[PDB]
Amino acid sequence: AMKDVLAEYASRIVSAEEAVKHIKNGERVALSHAAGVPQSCVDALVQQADLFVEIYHMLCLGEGRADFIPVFFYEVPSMIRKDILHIDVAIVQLSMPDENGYCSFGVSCDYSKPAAESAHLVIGEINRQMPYVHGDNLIHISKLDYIVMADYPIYSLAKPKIGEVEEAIGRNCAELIEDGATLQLGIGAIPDAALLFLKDKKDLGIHTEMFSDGVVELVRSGVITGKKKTLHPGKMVATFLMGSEDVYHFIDKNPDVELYPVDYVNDPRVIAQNDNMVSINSCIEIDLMGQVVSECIGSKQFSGTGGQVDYVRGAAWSKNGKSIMAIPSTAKNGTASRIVPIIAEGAAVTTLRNEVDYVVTEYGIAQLKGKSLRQRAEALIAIAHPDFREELTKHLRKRFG
Amino acid sequence: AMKDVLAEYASRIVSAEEAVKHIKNGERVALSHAAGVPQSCVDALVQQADLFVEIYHMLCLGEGRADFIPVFFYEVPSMIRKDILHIDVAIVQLSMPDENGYCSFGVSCDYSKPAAESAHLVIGEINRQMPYVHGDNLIHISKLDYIVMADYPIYSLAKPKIGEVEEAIGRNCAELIEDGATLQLGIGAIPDAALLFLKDKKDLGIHTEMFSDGVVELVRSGVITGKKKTLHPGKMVATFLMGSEDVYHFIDKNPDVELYPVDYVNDPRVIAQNDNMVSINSCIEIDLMGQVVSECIGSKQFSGTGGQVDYVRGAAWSKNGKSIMAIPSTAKNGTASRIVPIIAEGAAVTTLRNEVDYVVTEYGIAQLKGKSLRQRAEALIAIAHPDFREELTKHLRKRFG
Ligand SMILES: [Cl-]
Ligand SMILES: [Cl-]
Ligand SMILES: [Cl-]
Ligand SMILES: [Cl-]
Repeated sequence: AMKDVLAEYASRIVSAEEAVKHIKNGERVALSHAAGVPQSCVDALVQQADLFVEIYHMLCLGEGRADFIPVFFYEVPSMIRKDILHIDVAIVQLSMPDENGYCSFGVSCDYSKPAAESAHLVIGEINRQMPYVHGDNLIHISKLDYIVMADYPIYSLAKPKIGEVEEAIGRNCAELIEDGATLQLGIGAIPDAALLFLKDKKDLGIHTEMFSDGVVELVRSGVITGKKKTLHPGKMVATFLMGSEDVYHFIDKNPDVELYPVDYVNDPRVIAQNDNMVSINSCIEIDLMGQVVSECIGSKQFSGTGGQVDYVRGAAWSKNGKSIMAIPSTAKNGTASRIVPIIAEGAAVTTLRNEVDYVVTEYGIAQLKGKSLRQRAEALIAIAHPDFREELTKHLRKRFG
Repeated sequence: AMKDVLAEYASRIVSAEEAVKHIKNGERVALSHAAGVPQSCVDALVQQADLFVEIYHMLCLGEGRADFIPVFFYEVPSMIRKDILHIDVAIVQLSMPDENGYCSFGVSCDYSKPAAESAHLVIGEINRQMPYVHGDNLIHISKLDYIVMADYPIYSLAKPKIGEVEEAIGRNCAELIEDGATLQLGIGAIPDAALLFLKDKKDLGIHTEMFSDGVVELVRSGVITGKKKTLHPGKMVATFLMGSEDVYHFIDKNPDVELYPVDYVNDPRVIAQNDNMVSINSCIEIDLMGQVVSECIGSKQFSGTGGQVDYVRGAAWSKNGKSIMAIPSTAKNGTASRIVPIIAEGAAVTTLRNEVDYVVTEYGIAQLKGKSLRQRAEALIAIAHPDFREELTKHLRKRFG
């Protein structure tokens, strides 16, 4: 008779409902990030919602405030370890244990692993369909106070339609990426469009907050080799992953994919050790001085980690590093400009005017570093939508004659 | 007959008027920073102003915009070396050459030295009264295209009156400084008041953008020894200096004082190598989320380097590091609050809400790191002036109920 691989752990295996029962009112509960959200325990949570608690997450709910905690993404794990951001309960989704009793955090390492390593109570949701992902991404099963068994497809993303605006942006981004570059970029039409114009590039590498289908396609086609990387050569390094079922199969037990916790991956000093960084991110608006506002609302994005500034700062120390803010020139169905004379009332600046590098729209490329305020205004106006250039120019004139 | 110590260089020695004559229209001219501004050449410049040119400086003229170039202070030298910020002419004030033909940049190393090492044309203003200051702060006299001799007291500062608001702030700052701390702080009533409450501290060290009379007083009294520093032990490290004639005598040929260029001193990665950093800076306003606006206008300050964020970021990586934004709770003769519901229209954020640490007023201390937006608002309100708390609270309520 074959081995019952769950046998030894039977004592701690409980239903989702039984597990979440041990959360207490007023506690902060951290969940595995993004695609690795523990679906069975979350369902049990809403079921007992009546009785209950603060959920700590980094998602844009209603895309893609009182309790929001501004923090740099790379700083979250130390803040957790120092009890500055206290987590009473970590509900993490995990892969099946290996022979040594280690489970992988699969597609969600990020702060999810640090949370599990620090929380007073740890619930591990072991999903047969959570892939086993390499890197510093394991936890021994003995650390789990409760184990909830599951079998369900993790959250996936379909790739969005690329329009001609996104195509134009992508093509401009590709222009800035030379052979051997190490990339950080996200998901959505813009980054996908950028990757589509990289098929002629050679030996690109990945050191990124996350990647998805578009990156894997360039691995399979031989463009992204990691072969010229100066840190973790030959490896795709990330802190979390999300994409199609195909991405999740490609990464499963794939030693060329390594996840590490966010305090490693997103640390500007670690990012900087990768030569030729090109970081690509989007934002909601940028003012004529170069201040960048990037928030969940308006983003049309599932993950709101605020991790982009980590990469702007890391790229700035990378040998021949570049960061790009790649955005549609307009918003709200073309009725609003993302290049604004003044940021919106009460908006939170997320990347400082003193650190912004390249800005890219469908109308072209601006490099702001080293430009005066006049020069910056003029440079951004030329890549703004034509319908907004007149009003932007008059603010320019009011300010600088 | 004794040696004419100028003799060998006679060929390049010219009047101030003759020297500046070789600047050409449309050129960018960099001047030694702050107290080391080359006074003779500047006078000659205004005299020929008729014929003439962009002066690159980091001063707040009319305290203590089109051509302003937003940049992190520590990044300026590389931007100069990469011709991203091109300097056609460097007019630097220097000490008399030593026996080896090396002049010191005296009290202005900062970007002044990097400018002199990169500019197409270099005018050295050798002042008998510019002190010889140690550190990476020399240039061989053969690099000077013209030499202008001078003998005049460099710009000095009188220490300002400390009021009870400043005293209260200083006392709160001192509370946050433990024995063995390495300090960065500026000039003005607030930092002076802070230093006045540090007389009972032991083995403090200095790694600072600049220092002045207040720091030297604590050296002379045995509090600031540098003895517990983990970088440059026993030394006061800075990038520029300004104070009374007394400070300038104390530093002259004093090997315990070392200046280095700003790309060394202000680099967050170098700052971070000093354990127990305490960085103290002021700003114009801070909003209820923690965004910090610090500009020249309203600052009542001579130097507008924007260097403070370098130290917020460096302190964040220092072992047990702290940064403090120390400000009067009010402005404009008590008619305005520096703790605001929303930053001023068009204001430039200089330190991100995600990185602010401590905020200190005459009404107390707030630590914002790890606090939610609600918690941050409440924490800042409690240290706002009582006359503004009601209106701040109603914005709090409109936002978070
Ligand atoms: Cl830590
Ligand atoms: Cl121009
Ligand atoms: Cl350099
Ligand atoms: Cl509270």
